[PDB]
Amino acid sequence: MDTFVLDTSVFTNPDVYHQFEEDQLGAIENFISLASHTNANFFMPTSVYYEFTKMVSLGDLAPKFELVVRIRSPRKWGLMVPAEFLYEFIEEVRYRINKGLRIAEEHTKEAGKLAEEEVGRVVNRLREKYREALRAGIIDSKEDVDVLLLSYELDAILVSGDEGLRKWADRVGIKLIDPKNLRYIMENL
Amino acid sequence: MDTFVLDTSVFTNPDVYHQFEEDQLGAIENFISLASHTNANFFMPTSVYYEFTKMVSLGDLAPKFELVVRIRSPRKWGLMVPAEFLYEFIEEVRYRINKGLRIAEEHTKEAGKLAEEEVGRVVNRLREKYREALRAGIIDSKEDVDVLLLSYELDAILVSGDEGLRKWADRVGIKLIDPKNLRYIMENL
Amino acid sequence: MDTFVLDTSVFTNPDVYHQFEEDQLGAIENFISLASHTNANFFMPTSVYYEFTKMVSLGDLAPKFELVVRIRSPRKWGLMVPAEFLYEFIEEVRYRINKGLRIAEEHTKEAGKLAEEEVGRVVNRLREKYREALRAGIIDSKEDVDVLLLSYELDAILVSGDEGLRKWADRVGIKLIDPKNLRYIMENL
Amino acid sequence: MDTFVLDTSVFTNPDVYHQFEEDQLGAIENFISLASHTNANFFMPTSVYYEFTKMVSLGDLAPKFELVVRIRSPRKWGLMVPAEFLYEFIEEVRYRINKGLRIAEEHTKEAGKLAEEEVGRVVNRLREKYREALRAGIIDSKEDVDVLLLSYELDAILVSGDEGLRKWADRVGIKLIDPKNLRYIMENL
Amino acid sequence: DTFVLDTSVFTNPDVYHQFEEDQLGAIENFISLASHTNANFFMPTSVYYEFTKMVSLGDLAPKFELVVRIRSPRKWGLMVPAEFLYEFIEEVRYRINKGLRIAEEHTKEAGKLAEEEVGRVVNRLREKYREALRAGIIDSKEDVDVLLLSYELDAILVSGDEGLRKWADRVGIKLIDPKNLRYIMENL
RNA sequence: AGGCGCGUAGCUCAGUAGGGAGAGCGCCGGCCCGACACGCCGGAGGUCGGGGGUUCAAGUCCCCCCGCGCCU
Ligand SMILES: [Mg+2]
Ligand SMILES: [Mg+2]
Ligand SMILES: [Mg+2]
Ligand SMILES: [Mg+2]
Repeated sequence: MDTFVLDTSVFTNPDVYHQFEEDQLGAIENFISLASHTNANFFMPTSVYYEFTKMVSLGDLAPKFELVVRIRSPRKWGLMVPAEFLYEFIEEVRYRINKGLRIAEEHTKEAGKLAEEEVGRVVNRLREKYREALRAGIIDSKEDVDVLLLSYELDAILVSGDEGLRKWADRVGIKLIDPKNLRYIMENL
Repeated sequence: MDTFVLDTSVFTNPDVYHQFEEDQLGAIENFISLASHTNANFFMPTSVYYEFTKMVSLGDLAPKFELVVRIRSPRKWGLMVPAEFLYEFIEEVRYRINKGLRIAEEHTKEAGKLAEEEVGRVVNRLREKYREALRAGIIDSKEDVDVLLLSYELDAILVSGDEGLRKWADRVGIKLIDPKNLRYIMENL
Repeated sequence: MDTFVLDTSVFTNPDVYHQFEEDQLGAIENFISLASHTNANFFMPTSVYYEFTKMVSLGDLAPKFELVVRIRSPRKWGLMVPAEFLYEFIEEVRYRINKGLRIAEEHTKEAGKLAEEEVGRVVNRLREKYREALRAGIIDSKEDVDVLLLSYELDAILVSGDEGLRKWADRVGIKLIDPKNLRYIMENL
Repeated sequence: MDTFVLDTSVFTNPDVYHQFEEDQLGAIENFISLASHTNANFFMPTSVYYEFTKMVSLGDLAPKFELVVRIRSPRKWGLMVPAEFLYEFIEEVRYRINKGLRIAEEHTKEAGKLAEEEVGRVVNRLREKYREALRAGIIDSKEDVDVLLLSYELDAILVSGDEGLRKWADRVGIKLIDPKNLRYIMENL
Repeated sequence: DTFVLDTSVFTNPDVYHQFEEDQLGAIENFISLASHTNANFFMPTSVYYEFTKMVSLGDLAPKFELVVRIRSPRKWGLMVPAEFLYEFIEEVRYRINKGLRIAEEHTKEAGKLAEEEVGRVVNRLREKYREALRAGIIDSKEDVDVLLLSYELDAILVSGDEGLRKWADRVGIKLIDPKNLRYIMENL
């Protein structure tokens, strides 16, 4: 009766998969072993599926995981989204673009007075700061769009460990859940 | 009747408005005089007009401009956009973000081998590279969305000296035009 | 009241445009002069316009052509075509694919017996046979699909000098016309 | 509850049926014996069954094969397809046709400087290159279209060793699964 | 699973040779087997009429109607695609032209023999007309009655004919092999 | 219907805990001879096949594309 759209952050972010076990290949295995007793459907987008399988390495786990989870792409030709989504997204992207320029300038001035020493450390700091400024708390990849559209079309409960995905998911129409509560709600059902 | 949607680039880009007259204000006056005798309608989004008035010294010409040209706002509440548009936009945004990160890394590495003096030239080059990498060939401001939605809603010919605006207007099916042929079109309509 | 989607062949095939004038750079001028008095709407796809302006040195006439004709791209995100248009198209392509392989083998055998000094004639014959066996009587380019969809969604009268496109336009229900009587139709409308 | 639409590649490709037994007849017999206990419905297009029976000699297997697998053709009279699918198919087909024409031109040149000796191996190389250039990675038959349409209509899990079929099925939103996992699914469901 | 029976199942010798080599024990064997298999057997009531006229069945009709079910398709609540009529019209026109050609050929061939061997010529014309206008196509209303009973019940059509399986495949209906009917019934 | 492997100077390759882009050869200067050469100083020689990603650092680690060969 209930459908759950899954994202790779469930099996990637440490804070969310610790419900089952304190190990990636143990938490995934425990999720597999008990999801077969749940009276619910599980759906994962196709793009995020191989994104997941290229991040984590599975042995005798891909067969069972494909058995319990139905991989399927959204039907991205009959789906429509409001024009207010585009406005907010483009304004947020423009706001975050200017912030990246400031960080780049600050790091190019900081490294401009070090005289060829510890420049690598400045680059390491710049990478983290720029990535956090540009790709944190927002939808950044087409995989997030795929998850959003699958949740929209299928009218399911989105289970995502991210933070920017939940914001836009609740923005459009999607019902969400706390990923820390998966092992309880999905066990009771 | 023929309806046109104007943009800032018509009076901003010199290559566009040189068909009227060499100087900006003279070209705008020529455009006003020609449009006062043309059997056609002209529109411009409210935010686009706001940025036009605060960028150009529109003195003694604002009354005539508001006379010939009608300033409107897109009705975003009753407008919907395809999902593939958002998909392509997000993919392009991610690609440009990666390009900007590469440019920032290159410029910070360059500035680390040049000591505390002459850093300003490196910063200026970093700005002129990052802005062109992240804002050329794509819709970046919320006024471009206003131009796109007003043209898509009024079924009007879009006039714009930009290149990303035309690129993303061909993606939705908006009638376009060459900005340098506008004058000859207005003298025969 | 009447919409006429145009194709490149109208200005490319000598027999089609001889109804206007004997020269390709004079027939277009006559068409623009006549279409300025016709009580009908004209349309050409964006890609078709790009291809037409690339194969013809449109100088001093492009403003006149854009004054009369409307350049617009189809909104293919909503249109649904029947599966029978795709099933009965895939078989034709596969049948033509096997024909090209036989032609290539025949020409390789024919070039292997002369063995010298005449490979150019064999190459030219292979080019012509391959082109006529895979690009004759069927829709091949993506511009033809653009014309088809623009005529379908606008419910317009297709005016194309092709035969491979006019045959598949009938398969959808598009009001086809004979391209050699465009001038008489325009002169009375 | 679950539905599986099979393709000929499941029993033809050695890398797929080796999970059953190292023998085509043995693999088919093992699949038939195992499918009699699983809680799933298997379907195959009629045009695909024709090709399957024309490539394998089934003795005492076809009566057993018809026991488990329900042969049925797609009901294509009421199955709309997206218009952008046709656009991608046309552009990719044109790309591959252009790629094969130059392959044929290269091979006729290579055979035109070798005399009447060793022409057969050149012809064989031309055949292999033409096949892999114009057929690999694309939908190239009406059997594949039947599998895709049947899977779309019944909302089933598409099983097929062909990768072009899966790649073009992902564009429509069909539940795709890895063929090599198929066996493990059957003893689990 | 539900099947749809036809006259050709019990009239064509190659079809009922699975049960017995006699068209009065094949039906008995089919009834005995169907009294054990877990399946539903349906046949249109317009098809059961032909099964009773062309075949004289006695002491077996009670068993048959006990183990088989008879119903007519509810054609008042059914729809047919519009391109079915196009294919049917084209095939009918082509077959009509072929039949006219055959009739002309058989008239010209007998116009040379004057009054001699006319009966054999007429018999040959009968056979040619039958095999050129009533083979490989739906011709009677008892064929549409089989097509619409499986289109509406989602059943596996069982028929020894060839013109039934050419148009049953054109509207997406399951198609069993008529010679294997005994085996699957044994396993179901 | 697929799986295995290779792409590094004028040619054929050695190249990895990621911390050089070189060589056996061809060979213009060189040594080497009264004398281009032999043993023997070395010029010159780059798309590490093309795009990206992760790292202070990529021929190396990770994905896509192109080309050349072996097994079904
Ligand atoms: Mg992701
Ligand atoms: Mg064309
Ligand atoms: Mg195939
Ligand atoms: Mg196939």
